[PDB]
Amino acid sequence: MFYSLMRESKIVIEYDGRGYHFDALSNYDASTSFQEFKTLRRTIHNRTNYADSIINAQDPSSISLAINFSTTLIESNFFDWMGFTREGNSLFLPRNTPNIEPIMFNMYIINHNNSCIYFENCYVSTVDFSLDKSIPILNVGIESGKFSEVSTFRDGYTITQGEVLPYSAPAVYTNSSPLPALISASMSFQQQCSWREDRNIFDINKIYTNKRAYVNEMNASATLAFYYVKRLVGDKFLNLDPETRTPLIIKNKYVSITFPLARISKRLNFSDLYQVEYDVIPTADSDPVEINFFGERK
Amino acid sequence: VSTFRDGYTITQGEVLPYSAPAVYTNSSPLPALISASMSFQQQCSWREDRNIFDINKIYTNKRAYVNEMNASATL
Amino acid sequence: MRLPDPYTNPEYPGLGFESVNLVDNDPMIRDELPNGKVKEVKISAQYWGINISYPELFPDEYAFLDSRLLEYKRTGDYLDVLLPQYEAFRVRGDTKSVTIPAGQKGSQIILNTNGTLTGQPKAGDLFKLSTHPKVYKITNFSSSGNVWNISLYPDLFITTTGSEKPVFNGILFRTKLMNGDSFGSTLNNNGTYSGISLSLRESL
Amino acid sequence: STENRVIDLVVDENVPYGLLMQFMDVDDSVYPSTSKPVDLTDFSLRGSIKSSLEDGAETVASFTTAIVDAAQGVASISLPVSAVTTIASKASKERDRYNPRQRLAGYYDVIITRTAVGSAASSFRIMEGKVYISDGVTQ
Amino acid sequence: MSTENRVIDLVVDENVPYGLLMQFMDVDDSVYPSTSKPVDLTDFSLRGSIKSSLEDGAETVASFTTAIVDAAQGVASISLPVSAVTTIASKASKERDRYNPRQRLAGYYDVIITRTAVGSAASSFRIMEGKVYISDGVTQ
Amino acid sequence: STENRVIDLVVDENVPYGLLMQFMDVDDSVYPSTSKPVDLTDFSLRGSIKSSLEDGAETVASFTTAIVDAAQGVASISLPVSAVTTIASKASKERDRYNPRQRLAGYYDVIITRTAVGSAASSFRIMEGKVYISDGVTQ
Amino acid sequence: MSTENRVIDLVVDENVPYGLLMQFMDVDDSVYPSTSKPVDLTDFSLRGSIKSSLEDGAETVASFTTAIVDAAQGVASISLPVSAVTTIASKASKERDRYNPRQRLAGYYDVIITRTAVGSAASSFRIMEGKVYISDGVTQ
Amino acid sequence: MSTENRVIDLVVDENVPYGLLMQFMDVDDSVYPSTSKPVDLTDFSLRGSIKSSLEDGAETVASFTTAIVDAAQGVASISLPVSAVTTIASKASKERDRYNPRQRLAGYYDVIITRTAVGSAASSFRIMEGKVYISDGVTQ
Repeated sequence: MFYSLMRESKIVIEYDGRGYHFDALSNYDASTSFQEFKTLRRTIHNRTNYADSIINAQDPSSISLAINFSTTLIESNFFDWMGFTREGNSLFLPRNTPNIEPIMFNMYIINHNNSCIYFENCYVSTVDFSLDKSIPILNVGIESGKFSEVSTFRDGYTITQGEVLPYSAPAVYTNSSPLPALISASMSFQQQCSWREDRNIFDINKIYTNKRAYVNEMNASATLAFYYVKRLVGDKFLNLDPETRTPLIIKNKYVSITFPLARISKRLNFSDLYQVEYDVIPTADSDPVEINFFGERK
Repeated sequence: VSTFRDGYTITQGEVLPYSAPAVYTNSSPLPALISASMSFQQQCSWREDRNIFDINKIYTNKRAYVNEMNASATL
Repeated sequence: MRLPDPYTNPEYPGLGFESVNLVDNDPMIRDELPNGKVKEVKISAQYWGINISYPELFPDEYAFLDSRLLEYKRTGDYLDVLLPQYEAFRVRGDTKSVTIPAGQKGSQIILNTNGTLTGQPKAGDLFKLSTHPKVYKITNFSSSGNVWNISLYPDLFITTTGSEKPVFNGILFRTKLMNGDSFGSTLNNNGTYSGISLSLRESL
Repeated sequence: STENRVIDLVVDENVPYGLLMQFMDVDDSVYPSTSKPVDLTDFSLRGSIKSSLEDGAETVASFTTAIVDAAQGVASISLPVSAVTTIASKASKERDRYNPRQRLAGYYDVIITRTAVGSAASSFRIMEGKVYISDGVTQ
Repeated sequence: MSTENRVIDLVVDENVPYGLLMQFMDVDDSVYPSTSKPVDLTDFSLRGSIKSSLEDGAETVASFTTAIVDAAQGVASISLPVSAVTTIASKASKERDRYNPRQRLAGYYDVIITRTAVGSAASSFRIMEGKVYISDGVTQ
Repeated sequence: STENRVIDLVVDENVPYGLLMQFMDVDDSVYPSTSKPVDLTDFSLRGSIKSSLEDGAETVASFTTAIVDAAQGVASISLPVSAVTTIASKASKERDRYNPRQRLAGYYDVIITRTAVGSAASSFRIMEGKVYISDGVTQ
Repeated sequence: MSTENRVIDLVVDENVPYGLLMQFMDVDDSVYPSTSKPVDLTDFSLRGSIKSSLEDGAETVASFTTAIVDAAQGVASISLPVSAVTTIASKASKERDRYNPRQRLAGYYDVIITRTAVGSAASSFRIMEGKVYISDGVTQ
Repeated sequence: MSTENRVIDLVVDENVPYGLLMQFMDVDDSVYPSTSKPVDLTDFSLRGSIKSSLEDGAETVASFTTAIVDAAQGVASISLPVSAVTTIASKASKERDRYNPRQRLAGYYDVIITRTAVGSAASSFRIMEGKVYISDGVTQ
């Protein structure tokens, strides 16, 4: 019979009636499960041994995708779907969350012989990538409400990811002054939604699937790792004091995350070679956080 | 203890040869088995009855009651 | 009438006591004398109180249970219950040929089995007379051949008339509900009635 | 639930065989599933035991259908001890893995049928599987 | 917004007539809840064929007999007689599969519902598709 | 028969063997422990022991069957001491390294039968398995 | 529990007359817990023996001198004298138990009870079996 | 149901008399709690011997002197004089053990309590067993 290989698969995200086949996929992980109500009615009459278990709900699925950067920048739609406002090829973090509910979309995981798993009512809840000395890759995390098995599906023949972008060394700046001795710049963006369970007595003897959710908060964060370097005795630029507001940018040849004003906290580790670690979050009144997506030649 | 009980006669014989497992529904085989794990439990609980008459003495649990029995399997 | 339970209706295993509280209720005129002596006078009648707690009840089981309870509330009769922990059939035989000599009042009782019963009722078991619906509790036992001497915790409510027959098995408490005035049942989204409990109370 | 038509029959050597089918109609709309039995009118069962599924396979034996107690739905399928001997004669010499007494004798299936109860020949297969002969010792 | 399931795989039983009936229902999502009315099958005909392969030039194993049961309730039945089942059984692939020797692949099938009239547009519609399998039987 | 209910009999050497059954049908749907002893009137069980599980095997012994209590449901399967001695003589000598008392003698089955006027053959197999001999020294 | 129930081991102590006290009792558990009555052992004779090996040709190293101390109450006693113990110790294997060096293997044993009586119920049962071990001593 | 502890290892002190006393107590478990009454040691004698090895033909190092202290309280004392302690010390193994050069293995010992009379059965009973060690002393 037909076995199902992960390497022989195709992941298509269905949004607005168009299929976004996300090629250049390094690895994805997903699971499906059901919720049970298992009670044991041991009584003084009969100290029974057999439980009363009924399947009544579908446990929400947690799908994680690892997607390489591409020249056609389809992967920026994950920021677009997660709530960021768009102007050109740059994504803004809005001052306030636009809507109460996230942007919902369906997703297919295609396989050979018309086999498919249909995740519905999905939303992008996490996107983080590490700019480092290895090839950058953004791990997106989406949560589903209802999963199903379907025969025919949506396959993104045209909308697809192009060639992976060549590696380019990261560099973090303050205005235009470079920060020396970078190790690993990791950026994190989240849409911490929550499922609104509305399982009621009208759903008795039926399988319940989560359908609606609301956004608790959105945020942009970055953890920067440096080597503890000082150029002067009693230096003022490079030290361990906190910085309430400072313009920061984690720049690459193909992407640049901008914090117009940042709150930096420093942490020193007395390891083999001393390392300082930053904790960059935008300030209260900071302008929207920028995320530029340069395909080629900026 | 110094002397004990040693089961000269009541003993386990030779180990049974390996044989591949198979799970059925009525008589229809279920294809592509990997690992069938069975679990059985008697989830008893100790009834601690340490009282003031056991002061200056070492107490040892003696009695217990069965909370539940069950049979389970993960395929 | 009979309170439904897995013995009468085995098709409903959800019925059946998750926990039963058999309380002793003997009102007494207790007085604490200034000299340290405590004097208590028994005047009001004693009555067993039964607190029954039910496990998760499915809709059909609760439908049967509350149908029976509402029939109770309608026809107004008494509601008999059978505690299962006291259902250890420790006395075989038929008790019709057992005579209890008349003119007996108080805790002690003398009954002649005439060589019919097999099995000894140990202390702590229940006891009930055929005519009166009161339920006693054996506290001590002593037999000399066929004659049995039984001591009961509550004094015999009625003096034996020479025809009352012992009932060592299938003893039912003639109780009345005490939660009737405000008795609500909650239905969960899981589909079960949770926290169903009864506060019964023996009448007479 | 789903489908469980596939069940294997283990018939005994030197002993006549008889199976008792309590036909039933369970419906799970109400939580205590309805125990309504089907009513056996204008019903006939046919079953043959044929070695292998390939076309032209020789007919090892044929089941003998009995319809009794039509009101409550039960029915019986059986075959005489002579049929048992004929089955055991043609059974393969290779024995089953789980039981060293059974030997594969062939395949089978019984087919219910309505004959013009509403001017329709509504015949469908009831069950199926493999027939296993269990070697006896008494005779 | 959800997906359809046009691909359906049928399993027939050898020596037994096969009967499948389809109901077409009109649907809508509005302020009032989902209103469903059966589609009136007038001038609606079906036609289905089975071949052993998708590629052009495939041998036609058999063809399905089409009928309309109830126009008012929008029910159409697509089935084949027992002789057609035997014909398909003869032409099926001889390759068996372990864990269930009964099933064998018979080929691919399609169903088109069409409405042909002078005033009606020449419109066809492939309602389903998939593969046809056979559950080999020993009786008969 | 009962393929899942195979039980191996153990017969002691130098000791007459005795095994008793109880045919007692149950129906616990009304209430648990509702069991009625089956009437065994005009029932006659019989069995045999053979060295190998195939045709042409040499018979080892035949159980001396009986019906201890008619209408009470207590049947008995047994054989005298001389038959046990014959079994011990015929039994194999491949003694186990950790069960040096048990040797395999053969395979056994017994069939219950109805011989009622106004009825037909009702043979049915109720026991199945192997006969193990336990060695003895006290004679 | 085919044979696991009626098997126990005996360790006769060297230079001491070995006597084992048995108490038959008819325990009823299926009908109701905690109900037991003695077996009326009148006409219930006992006999046992010991042999070095289980082969057909084996040496009768000893034999228990069984006796029914109480006809009722189901009390019996199997015992062997000092000479039999000495014979067993002399005719025992020289290989010592590692977990208890004083014990060495002597042989196998069985016990049969024969309830011969006027009633035609002359049944026999093997109520005991196992291995016989000798525990060495120095007090002589 | 619990186990006994017949195996007891004794440690004597060189140049010092060794005295061990045993009390035999009747016990029972009944409705009333454990009732213990001392066993009356009448016609009860003890006898113990020590050899350097378990195997037959072992050299007898010494023998214990036996006495009964109180029959009513069921107390019997088993001991040896200082000269016997010296005799055993001379015959002990010369192999020392580090972390405690004092102790040396002397041999194995057994104790049998017996009751011999015309009306009494010829019954012996090995009450204990084990090994005898010596704590070498320098004084005397």
